[PDB]
Amino acid sequence: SKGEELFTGVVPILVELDGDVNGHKFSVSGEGEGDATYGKLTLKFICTTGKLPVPWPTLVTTFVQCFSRYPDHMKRHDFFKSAMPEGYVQERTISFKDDGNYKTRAEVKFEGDTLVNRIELKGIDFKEDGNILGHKLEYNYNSHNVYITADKQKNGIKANFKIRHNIEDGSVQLADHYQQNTPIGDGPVLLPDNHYLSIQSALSKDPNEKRDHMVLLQFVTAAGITH
Ligand SMILES: [Mg+2]
Ligand SMILES: [Mg+2]
Repeated sequence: SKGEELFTGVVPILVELDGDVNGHKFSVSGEGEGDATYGKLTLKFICTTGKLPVPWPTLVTTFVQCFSRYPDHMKRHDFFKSAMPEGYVQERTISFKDDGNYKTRAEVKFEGDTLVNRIELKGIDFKEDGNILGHKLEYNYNSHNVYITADKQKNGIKANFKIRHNIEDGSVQLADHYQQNTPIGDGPVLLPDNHYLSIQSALSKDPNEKRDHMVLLQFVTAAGITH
């Protein structure tokens, strides 16, 4: 299909986020590339307003599931690529257990040959010395499954999954994710059977980078449907 073909090679990615968490306003710009043939993403994010007022790991899911590797036998379930190039809206509520929540609204679409993720993020109800505003989360990331289901009335998909952020004391900060995606354009989109995405993520630092930043290497594979 038209959308699938846009992802057979390496695609440059841009990410732009504006955020307000408990009145702390910040912006992040990211760049990298995705190779959906291998489910592979490489991204570097820079906080352009100074120090990021929340922990970098809490923004990983917000900062392009069109780069998931869908096995050939699962291609009819790939909503994300099917919406391209016009793209999709991706909305989430991320609920940090016993703490605040993020509400995010993003548009993921091509600008020319570049896949862009533009995000507005609003965070409220955070505790001043909770794990988020208190920067008590380790700089690392766990592997997760994301269960995707069709959202037919929206001509899109939804998902609900749990992200676990490691706390510096050895505990875990749960971040419940609820997600809804809607296509922007008028092309035919794929409405999938229930399936999951399996995600692994590695966070690192650029040793030569003095701005506040995050380097992310991620692999995403669709699964849950046998051939
Ligand atoms: Mg810039
Ligand atoms: Mg631990």
